[PDB]
Amino acid sequence: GSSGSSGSSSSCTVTTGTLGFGDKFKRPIGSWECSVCCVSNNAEDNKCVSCMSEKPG
Ligand SMILES: [Zn+2]
Repeated sequence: GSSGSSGSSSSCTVTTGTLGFGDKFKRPIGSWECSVCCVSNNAEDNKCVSCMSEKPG
């Protein structure tokens, strides 16, 4: 137990140490899985449809 804040607030993120891709994400070869919304997109489509974000790469 540690004190020093307003109201007990449990966190999930690792303090004093941030990581990336904590888990795996099933994505197709051709198409590309968005990151902001993580919605299916069209390889040819240089943008998203759910968030309309520019395709990475
Ligand atoms: Zn998107």
